[PDB]
Amino acid sequence: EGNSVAGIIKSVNETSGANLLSSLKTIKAQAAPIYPAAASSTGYSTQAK
Amino acid sequence: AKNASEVSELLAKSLAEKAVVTEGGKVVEGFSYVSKAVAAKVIATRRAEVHE
Repeated sequence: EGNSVAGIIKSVNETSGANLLSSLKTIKAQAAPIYPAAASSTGYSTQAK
Repeated sequence: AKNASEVSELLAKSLAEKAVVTEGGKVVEGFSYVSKAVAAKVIATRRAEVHE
């Protein structure tokens, strides 16, 4: 997993000027960090039990 | 005969696009010129790529 600024630099450099400003939210969301979503609970684990 | 106007402007355009130059009426052998529309197209593509 390379660093996301070089991903931004590469993903901006290989885009034509006609579809740069359309593609900007895609590069903004491709390099936003992962905040993992709330998975299903299955509560009271073995050490809590 | 109702496209005679178009074949006439086609003759005039094909003669004008291959227009050769003359210095003193004698035709210049091997003369290439870059126009002003060509130079402005070169300027416009260079400006567009530096702006992108």
